[PDB]
Formats: sequence, structure tokens, C-alpha cells
Amino acid sequence: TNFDQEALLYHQQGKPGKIEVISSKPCATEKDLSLAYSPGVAAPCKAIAKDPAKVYDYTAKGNLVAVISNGTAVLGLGNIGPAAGKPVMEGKGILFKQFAGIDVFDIEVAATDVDVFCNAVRVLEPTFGGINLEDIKAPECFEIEERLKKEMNIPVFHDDQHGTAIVSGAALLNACSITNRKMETVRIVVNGAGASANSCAKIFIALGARRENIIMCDSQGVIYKGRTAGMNKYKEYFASETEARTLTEALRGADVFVGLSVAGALTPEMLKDMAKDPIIFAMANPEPEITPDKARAARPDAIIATGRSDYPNQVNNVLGFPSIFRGALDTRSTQINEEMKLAAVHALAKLAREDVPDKVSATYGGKSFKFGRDYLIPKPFDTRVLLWVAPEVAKAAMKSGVATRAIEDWDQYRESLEALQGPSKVFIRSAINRVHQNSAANGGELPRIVFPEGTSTKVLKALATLVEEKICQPILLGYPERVKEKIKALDIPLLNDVSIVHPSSHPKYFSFVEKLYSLRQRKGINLGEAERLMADPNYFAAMMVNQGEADGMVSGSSINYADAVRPILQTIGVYKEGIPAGLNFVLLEDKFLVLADTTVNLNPTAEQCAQIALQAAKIVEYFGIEPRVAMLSYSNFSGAEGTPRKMKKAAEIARSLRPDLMIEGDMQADTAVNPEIMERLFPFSGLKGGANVLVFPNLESSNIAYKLIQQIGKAEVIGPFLTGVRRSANVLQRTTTVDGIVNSVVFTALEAQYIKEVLKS
Amino acid sequence: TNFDQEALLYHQQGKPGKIEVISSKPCATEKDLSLAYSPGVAAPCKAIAKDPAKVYDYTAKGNLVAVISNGTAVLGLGNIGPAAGKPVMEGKGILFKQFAGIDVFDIEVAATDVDVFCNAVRVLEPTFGGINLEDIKAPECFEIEERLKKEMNIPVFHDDQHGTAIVSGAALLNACSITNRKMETVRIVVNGAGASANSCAKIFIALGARRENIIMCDSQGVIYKGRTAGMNKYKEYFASETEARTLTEALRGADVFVGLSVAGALTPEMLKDMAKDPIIFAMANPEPEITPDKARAARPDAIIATGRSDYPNQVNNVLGFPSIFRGALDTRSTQINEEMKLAAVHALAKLAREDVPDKVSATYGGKSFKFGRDYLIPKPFDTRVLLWVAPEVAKAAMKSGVATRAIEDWDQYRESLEALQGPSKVFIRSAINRVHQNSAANGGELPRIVFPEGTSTKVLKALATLVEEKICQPILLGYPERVKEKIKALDIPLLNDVSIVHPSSHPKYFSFVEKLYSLRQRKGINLGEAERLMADPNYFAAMMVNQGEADGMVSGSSINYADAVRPILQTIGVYKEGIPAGLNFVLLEDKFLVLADTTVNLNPTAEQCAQIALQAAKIVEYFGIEPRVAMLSYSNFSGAEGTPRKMKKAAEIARSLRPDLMIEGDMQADTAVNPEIMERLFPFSGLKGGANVLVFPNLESSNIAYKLIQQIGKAEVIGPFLTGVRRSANVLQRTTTVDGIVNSVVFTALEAQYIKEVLKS
Repeated sequence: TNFDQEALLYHQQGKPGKIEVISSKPCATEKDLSLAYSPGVAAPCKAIAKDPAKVYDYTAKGNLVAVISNGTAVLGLGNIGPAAGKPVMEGKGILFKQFAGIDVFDIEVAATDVDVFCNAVRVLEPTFGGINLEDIKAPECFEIEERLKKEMNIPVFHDDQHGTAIVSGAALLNACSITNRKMETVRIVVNGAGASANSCAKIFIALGARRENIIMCDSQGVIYKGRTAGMNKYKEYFASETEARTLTEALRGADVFVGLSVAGALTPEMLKDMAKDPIIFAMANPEPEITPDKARAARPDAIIATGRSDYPNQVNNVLGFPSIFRGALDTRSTQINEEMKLAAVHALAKLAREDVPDKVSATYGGKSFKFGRDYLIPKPFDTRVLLWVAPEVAKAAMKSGVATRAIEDWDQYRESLEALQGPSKVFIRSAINRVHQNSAANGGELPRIVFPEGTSTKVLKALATLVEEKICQPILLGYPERVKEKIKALDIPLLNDVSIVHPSSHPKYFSFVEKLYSLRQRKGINLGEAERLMADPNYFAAMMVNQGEADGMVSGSSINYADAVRPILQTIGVYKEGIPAGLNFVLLEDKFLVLADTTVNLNPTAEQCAQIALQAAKIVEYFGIEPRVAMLSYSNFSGAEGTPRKMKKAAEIARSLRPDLMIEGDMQADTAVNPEIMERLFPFSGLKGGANVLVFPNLESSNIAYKLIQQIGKAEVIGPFLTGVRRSANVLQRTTTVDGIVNSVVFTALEAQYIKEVLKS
Repeated sequence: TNFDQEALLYHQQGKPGKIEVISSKPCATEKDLSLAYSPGVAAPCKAIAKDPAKVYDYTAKGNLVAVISNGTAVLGLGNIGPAAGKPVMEGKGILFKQFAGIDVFDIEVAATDVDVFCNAVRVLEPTFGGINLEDIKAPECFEIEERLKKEMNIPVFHDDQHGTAIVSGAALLNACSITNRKMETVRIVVNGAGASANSCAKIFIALGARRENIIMCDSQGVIYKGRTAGMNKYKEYFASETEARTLTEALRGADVFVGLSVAGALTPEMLKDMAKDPIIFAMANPEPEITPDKARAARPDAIIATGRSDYPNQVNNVLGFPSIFRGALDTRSTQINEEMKLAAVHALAKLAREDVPDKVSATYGGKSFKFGRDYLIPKPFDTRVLLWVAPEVAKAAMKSGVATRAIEDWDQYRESLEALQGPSKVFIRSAINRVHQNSAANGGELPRIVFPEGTSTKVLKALATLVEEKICQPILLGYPERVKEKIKALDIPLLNDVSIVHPSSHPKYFSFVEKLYSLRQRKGINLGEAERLMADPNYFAAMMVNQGEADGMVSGSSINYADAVRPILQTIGVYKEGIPAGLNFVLLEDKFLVLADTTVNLNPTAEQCAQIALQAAKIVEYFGIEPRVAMLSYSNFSGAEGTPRKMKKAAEIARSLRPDLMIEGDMQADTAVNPEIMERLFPFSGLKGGANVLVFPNLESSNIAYKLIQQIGKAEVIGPFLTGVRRSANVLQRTTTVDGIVNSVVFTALEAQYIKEVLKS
């Protein structure tokens, strides 16, 4: 197949393999290496000698999980060797890292004797914080893990053994709550005796199922006690008292079919004879025991789940292990025990019922999902999985006493969990915590924010995520029923209760058209034009804000930047000495840089540049950071006629206005951001410690700079945001994504709170 | 100590540990993971099943080396455990990666029985391409490696056993060539019986030393045959027929002292009694058997070497293992054998004699080094090490038959080796190969290039590296003896034979001042001013170029950009329709982007922007790449009055001039570089596949853009370079580093060849 060859080149091209190792600390100099190695590395070693625990503080143990296998059960290809099994392992590690931020070593072992293999593995224990076995044959595997969990004082976990059980377990919980079943009256039939089969029962049972109501099958029919044909010590756990000997006889009147075998194993004939509301987990690969459509054909009352990505309810293990190993690892647990595996099932099934975020609908091509028969388990790609599962896993490991380190700030824990991908995401979270902070100080009151484009798909979808973060109270504009149509159209019930206002219909409408009239009658407006402009949701919004009928507004999700910025300016205006200006954030590992003005003024004058900068400094001072400002130029201090003079004189004005602040010009870009270049070449410069605020000499330089950093800099950039207006106001771009719309709203809310506080004085 | 605590926070802060694992292939989408894992990963596995060899083609084996230890000998702290020994290992891996680009897993093993440990290690063989043991006690270690090298069909190597031997071995070779000794008449005394001692002899001997002339000591004196006090099976290798029982009796008349013990072990008394020209390797840590100054005190004829970084001849293993494992790994060798270890000693000692590059002098604070008594071995930080050692290691492994894959293009091999750090470095190497390519087609003739600032430290030092790459024939300007003074002052004898010209003294001087006269008498020059301006090296250079007395020039390593660009323009001029323009390269993983004009024109007109671009396209077409051009703006196609109109009309002109080329405007930045944004929003745009040539609307935008990418983009940027002049000419900045000066010269040479070729037509 072309797909086969595409896989081959994926692995082969460029750097062969799928993994690489890098340093987590600087490693450039005589000094850097004199820290990471001799003579420096002695200091941690000695400290680990005196207290072994500290091995987690100075080393990578705390995040290092080994994926180990002998390649005696790779995927569905079986015992194909340790060599051929390696890529699958590299990949399993990739999954670890991408889904829970966990670093992983692939270890391919050449021993098929249970004892060689264990004697080899157990002695790796100081290396890893946790051990993930994968793709090892039955029944050897059971002997190996059962032994190892006992042997080693770190967690040991065979993913193929327990994953399927945990996800299909959460799934069963849900289906059972759905169909009003009780676990203790559920009959469960397991066809198949692979790695997974044995643990499925352990778990359903652990969730409350009666083992008498559980029948288990293999390639030779029902497993009845005393059957000797093809048994091992481990299958012997779940033999039934039943007289049924064929699968079919077992599935007669059965409530749930746990299908762990091959396709076609489940006939429409057996389906006709299962209980009312049959729960069917057909997880055979690549093809299920029966297709969902063929099953809905025999019994429309059937609930169906597979491991395939193109059918509903994809049962993929990745819902499981990453979140789990994570939670374990963070508490420095000694095991992954049953308390924990169950806590994980309970978390997955709990998360499943929450309204499906538009980020997730997005991952799967806009398809809407609601908790039900077609959504039993969170989609494998929910970014919330980790946030919901890992903390409960740690919570369990602490409650069960296998943990050696206690997590106290739960919220903090989750925060770090989000933080895992996104140096920007962390920033917006700081931001939101800081909205909540002065929110709760002024009565828990939330800033009122109007969204003129009330039928905007993107604005709505953003709002959705917005409310459960309790950022703002949303007011949309348009015809109330033509927007509730779009809320019901987007399956977004999160926000069924928000204010929806038609301009022309609102009581203060006329009071408004009069107030616009006097503000603009001598600027080209008669009494008629003000009536018709106030009918524009934008002008209606702004006027709402100016009068205090709302604390802020945001639009421009549908309109050109300009077209959307003008009514704001004509209604709200700027405060004394203000200038309208667009500002960006560039987010690095430590600091962030502020870029302006990137949307508004075409070729700003010196006075104007000094004001842009001063505002940018009030904004950075808001976050408790010392603002450092550079008026950018093509020259290093020339004062030459033209741009340099404008910028030099600009900085001079800015200092004239705020003498406590470090401000300079004119200077090139690199000369700005880098304090080393500054001290080496222009030691006279008042700017040291590198600039954190970059003012551009004109619009060409700033728009090209910000969009070029965004595309090439591979550092993350948010914005642009609007500044300098009398009231909390902000313009989006049409190209704005939903994320953009929600953080933009956050800033709007904050500045609003800041407006209220400037009022209090 | 404050240093101890600084080490602690180095390891503890941010992400605990010192290592992380990432993916080497994209991993973002349903598609990305459907390749790296199921169902895709089946395709490599099946392929490895049919031919095991292919495990190197689709997996990370080919670059994966395990550093393994039980922590029974960590540094000088001894048997402190597998746990405490981990950080030292993480660090050893860091070294692997940083010095030879080798990925490394740290494996800390809890077994002190030779047999547990080996039985555990050998079964890891499918995982790694090679095995590095480190810091394991004697004599267990000998049993373990001696066993393992036999056991496993991948290389096994205990670094502490052989490193010291290999580096101190190259070092001995040199000292022996220096003092005109022959190995077979050398007497060698080894004090100490650590890991290293045993292999030292193996190697000196393998280099030609007679074992009868070798005496070996430990904590109980000389090792004589039959002494039973404190022996093991392995010390028994090198017992001597000698009657000396104390160290002192051994060192009487000894030629070389191999000191592997503790400080003070070597008295001035014993020193008085060693042979003429005593070679002293005192490598005890942290303090040597004797300080170099205390040793030079007793015997000034003594050659001395330590493992300390602040004394000459630092013997650090890093000269050894990285280069070695590299060369092995690339040939898919089954061992690291003696043929190879020796080939490595021969490479290190050969490299030691090459003139010391200014990059290396730079690493150590400008100190100059020449092969001699104070430089026996390349400095640990020579970037050449790898380039010289690894290919010879592979060469040996192929000649000795332990290899399973043959390297043919040796040059290519080295090229890739350089390439290892530097996506820009690879580019300049392409460039140089391409200078050599049309050089060898026009008679091996090299472009003549004049360097007016002939006393420039940086220009000289650059030239040094330049010649051995045979790029150009350098002509310097200044007073001949005042520059040969600076060549002798910089210990840079590489270039003792280059043309050195005083302007005023040269025969064509007057012919020149006359030709300047008529070119500029009606532009403010009398006959006198031309005499005195031609006395300026710059004008002298340019005039040399204009007349064909040289093929090109470069300066501005000392002068302001402008001040240095003016004489060029006044003498050489531009060709028909030319515009003077500064251009940069941005280097990514695949493509590169071209930025202009970043130094010259302040606010270029439309006609001018179209010409800047056209030139930039001749330049990108030169490298066989399809040029894609965007006239950058703050707008997406507004044609609005102002910048957008200028740029839109600009592109329109550029197409009017070269209709085969993909050129567009006006457009924002991101809209340019990203073909996806282009197809989604402006599908009408003639520009698809993302822009690779970015023309700026003015100087503010371009200087701020390029210097901002350089500082934040963390993609690499070279330049600025000069374009559009009639002849090969180029201006440096004062801030230019030596690297900058040498690649700048390369381009100058090339354009010169391109000038010659345009002439041929």
C-alpha cells in the first residue's frame, strides 16, 4: 500500500528513528559544563548519598518512565522479536511525552524466560521512576508483572493488560448509568483471552459487578471450572459455574459483551438473543467483532464501542496510561495499584459527562458531541483528560499510601498540568487568576462585556469556554431569536441564559440616539443618521460602554479592523493625551516582550511614539514587572535626520514624562533586546538588562516584525490588543481564532477592572 | 562552598534533571500519529522481521548509546550507589550529545555481582547500537567488560578503562617525536592501579613500547611477578622482571612517568633521578601528583601533563569516546577493538600538530597555541576533534572487518560531521564546495581579493581559516612591515606569503590617481585630492577592482558602514539599472529566506523595490532554487494610498520585468512566508508555496526585522551582504565576528566568479 511506504519514509528520512535526547539546562561554556559535570556534579551525588530521596530533586527520575518489552506480542503481529518491536516502543514513548509530558526510554529485551527477563529488569530500578511493560505474550506476561510489582519499589504496569479494562470500564460505567442498570445485576460476557481479558473482569468487578454474572470465553468456548483443555494458572481466575459451553449459550440474555477477539465473532443471531439495551464492546483490530452499522441493523437498541477512530466511542489506551503514570510520578508513588486504576476509571467516566468543548469538536472536524449513547468516553484527544485524570490518580495514590510526596495546592497542580504545552497558556492562566483576584475583591462582580457580532460562530464558541472560567458576563447583539437559533445550531447549551439585546428595541435606544446626536451633529450627523447608526450593533455597543450600561466591548470578528475600530473611537474616545494603539505579546521561557503599535498609526510622530510607549509601560507595570523601553531605529544613536531623530527625541519626551523608567533611543533592534550588546557597545546607555518593551518607528516595521516573529520565531505570540481608549474596548481581527477571542476578552475584562479602580480614586 | 550550592540549583531549578526526550518527526495530528504508531508503525516492524539489519534504518539504534553503571566507582567518590551515581551519568550523556551528536540513555544498575549485572546487561543488546560502561570498580570491571565485549554483537567500552590511555597515549606519541625518542627504548613507570592503569600499558605497548621497559606500581610498591600481596588476575598482566620494589627505585632512570594515583606521590627527589627530558603525566584528581610549576622547578627539561583545565595539556577523555563511538556507530560496527582505539590515538596525535585555529584560541581567551611541549594534545574543545578522529575510527573499523556498512564519500562524511551543529555551517559548506566547483572549471584559479584593513585582527584571523579552505588569494593593504608585525603578533604563520601592498608605493598608483581624477574632477576633486584619497587603502582597493588588478574587495571591519561603502560606489559603481542593496539569509531546517534591503536605502520607491527584488532573485536562482517574492506591507492587498500602493505597484513592475517569476504584493508578512494562509485567504494570489524572498518597504522594517529574527527567532542568520555593484565588492560591519568575515569573503569570491562568467558571454 502507498500508506505502508509513507510510513517507511516517515521513519527513514532525515534523522533515522523517532527519538532524540537533549539537555534541559544550558551546556555551552567552560562554566556550563563545569556545573553539569566535574567538578560540579559532585554536589548532587554527595547529597543523594546522605539522603537517597533527593535522587528525585537533582535528577531526571521524577519524569522518566521505561517502556520495556521482549517483542513477544507486538500489536497484532505477535512474537516478532525485540528488534522489530523497537519502533512501536519509540512510538509508545512519543505518546507518553505528547499526552502527559513524560520522558521515555525504549528498552528492547532479548529474554523469553520469565526469570532471565525479570532478573534483568528489576535491577534497573534506580534508573526509572516508573516501569511500563508493553506487548509481552500471555501467559508469561502475567507471571512477569505479578512478580515485578512485588519486586520493585517503583510502579510496574503492563499497558496491554489494564488499559482496555480501564477505558472500556469507564465506558461501561456510563452505559450502565444510561440504561439505568446496576453493576451487581449485570451479566458480562468476555470473548477472548488476550492480555486484556483477565483484567477487564477484575475491574468491572471492582466497580461492583458479581463474578457469578461474569462468563469468560476463549478460542475453545466458555471457561468452566475444571475444564483442563488449554488452561493456565491465570485463566483459572474467572471460570464460571455456568453450564454454557459455547459463546452463544453464554450470550443468551447477557447484558454486556466484552469483545476481545476477532471480527465476525459476534453474529446478528447472538445479538437477537442478548438482553434489552445490549452493550457491545467490539475492540478487535483492525476490524471489530461487528461493525456499528451491522449491529444497529440487528438491534437498534444496542450501544456499540470499538478501538477504531472512524467510529464513535474509540476506546484507545491513551485515555489511560499517560494521565496515570503522570499522577503516580508526581507523588513519587511506589506502585500503580488497584485503588489508582479505579480512581482513573471514575475520572474518565466523570469527565465524559461534561459538555464537549469546541476545541475538541474542532479536533474532530466540528462534529458536536453530547454525553450519551454515542459519547461514553472522552475522545482520545481531549486536552482535559490529563487535567481530570492525573490529579485524581495522585489523589488516590496519596489516599492509598503508596506515595512519598504530597500535593497540596490542587488547583496549582492542575494549572501546571495545563501549562504543559503552552508558554502562552500559562500566561493567560496567570491572567485569569488575576481577573478572579480583583473580581473577588469588588464583590465577585464580573465585568459586563458586549459582543456586537452575536451570531458569530467563533465569538459564541469562545464564550462557551469563557463562562465556565467565570471571566465575564456576556451580552450579545442581534435579533434575539436569530441568535438563539445559532446557539441551538452549534449545540452550545453552556450559555442558554446570557442577555440578548436588539438595539432598536432596547428602552435606552432613544436616550442613546440623542446622546450620539449632540456628540456628532456638528460632525455630519442629522437626527436620522444617529437613529440608523445606533441600529448598528457596534455603535450600540460602544454607546452602552460610554454610558456605563456595560463595562466593556469586543468585536471585529466579522469586519475589517478599521471598519470595527472607528465607532469605538467616535463614541468612547480616548482619555486626556491618549493615542489609539495596537499591542502584542511575545512569550519566551522567562520574560515576554511587548510590541507596538502594530495596527493603528501609520507613521507616528515623536510625541506619539512617547505616548505609545508610556501606555505600554502602564500595562507592563500592571503585571509587576520593571518596564524597559527601546525606541527602535535602523541606527545606533545617530540622532540623524529622519527616523533616528524622531525616535531619539521620542525617548527624550518619554523620560520627560516618567523619569523613574529606563527608556532610550534611538537604537537598533538587537541592541535593544540583548543587554550584553548594550553593555559591550553603548555602556553609556541608560537601558540595561535588555529591553522588554519595543516601540516601532512606524506601522510597516511593527506589523512586519510581529507577524514575522509569529511565523519564524517559533516563540509564541498573542494579540493584537487595543489600548488608550477611555473605556474597556478591543478589536479582533477576522482571522482571529477562538483562543484569540477568549484571551482578548480576558484583557478586556481586566482593563475594565483597572478602569473601575482608577474611578475609585 | 558557593560553587557546591550553585551546582545544586543548576540541577534542581526549572525542570529537575538534566535530560529530556523529544520526537524527531512531526507529531501533531491524527495523520502524524497514524504514521508514527498504529496502523502505520507496522510497516517498519514487518520490514525488520524479514531483514533484522533494517532495524538501523527505521529506528534510533543507529545513534543510541547506553551509558551504564552500578555506581561502584563514581568519579573519585567511589561506591556511592546506583542512585547517587545517576547525575554523573546524565551528564556523561550530555557530553556524548554535545561533542559527537550522540543520543544517550543513562542506566543505573543495582547489581555488584559480576554475573547478575552481565546477565542483565547483555539482553539489552537489541536496544542500543553501542554500550558505554562508566565508573565501575576494579577488578570487577575488567571481568564485566572482558566478558561483555565477547558476549554482545554491539560494541562495549568502559570509558574509565581506556580513555586516559588513549589521550595520554597520543600525548606520549608526540612527546616521543619531540624528544627524538623511540618507543622501543622508552622506559615507562605507571604509578597507580586504577581502571585506567591496566590499559595504558596495553596501548603504549601497542604503539611500540617494550613491556620489559615498563614497570607498574600500586599502593604497595612495584608489581613484581609472584608478589602475592594484593594481586588480582588482571594486575598480573604487567608485573616486571625488575628488582625495584619501591616506586623510587622504579623511576630511577625512567623516561616517562604515568601518574594515576594521588597528589604528592611524585617527589622532586625522584624527579632529579629520571632520564633527560622527563615526560610526566600527573593525572590525579582534583590535584596532580605534582604541580607543573613545582615540577619545572626541579627539572626545567620536564614535559608535564594533567587533567586540570587551568594547566597546559589537559588530558580529558572527551577527546576520546565521543569521536570513537561516533565512528563506530556510523559503520554499524560490532565492537570497539584495539585497531580502532589505536587509530584514534594516531588521529589525536596527528591533529595535535596542525596550526591552532583562532576559533580554538578563542575558546580559551585568545591564548595562542603551537604544537610543542605545551601543546601535546588537541584542546578538549576543538571542533576539529570529531572531524579528524571519527572518520579514522570508522576507517579502522572497516579495515578490521567489524563493520557492517561502508563509508565511501569520505569528504561527505566529514561534511556531515561539521554539519552536526550549524544549519548555517552546512550552507557555507555548500557554498565552498560550489566555489571549488567553478574554480576548478576555470583553471583552479582563485578570485583575487583585497582587504584594505590589513592590520585588522579579525580580518587576519579570518583569512587564516580562509586559505586552508583555498577560497581566495588575499591581498592586504597598509605598510608591509607594520602588517607583518601584526601577523607575527597573532602567532598566525598560516599566511606568511600573501601579497602585501602599500598604496603610495605601488607602480600603478599614479595611473590610478589619474583615472580617479577624470572620474571625479567635475565632482569636487582636484589633482591633489585624488593623490591623497588614493592613499586611503579603501579607494586604492576599489580602484584595484575597477581596473581588474583584483577580482573583488572586502572591508568595513574597522569603519562605519556608510563611511566604508561610499568609496566603493564612487569607484566601482553599479551596472545598468542597478541599486546598492544589503541582503540577509535566514536559515531554517529546509528552506532559507532572503531579506532586503537592510542597510542601504532609507525609504525605497516602487521602482527601487522591484530592482532590489530582481537582484535577490538572480541570487536565489544561482543556488538552483525557485525564487518566490513578496513585497511586504502592513496590509493584505489594499493598494491604498501610501506604502501599500508603493509595494503593489512595485510587484507589478517586478513582474513587468521577469514574467517567469512568482511575484506579488502588497501583502503582510505572515501572509507571505506561509502558503497555507495564502491559499485559504487570498487564493487569487499568484504566490503559492510560501515566499522565500522578502523585500521590505523601508529600512526601519528591514533592519528591525532581521536583527529581531536573529535575536528571538532562534533560527540562524548570516549577513548583511552587498549587492548590485559592477564588481565583486562587500561591506562588513564593525560588530562583525570572524565567522562573519570568512563567509562574507566566500560570497565575494563567488559573485566574482559569476562576474567572470557574465564576462565570458
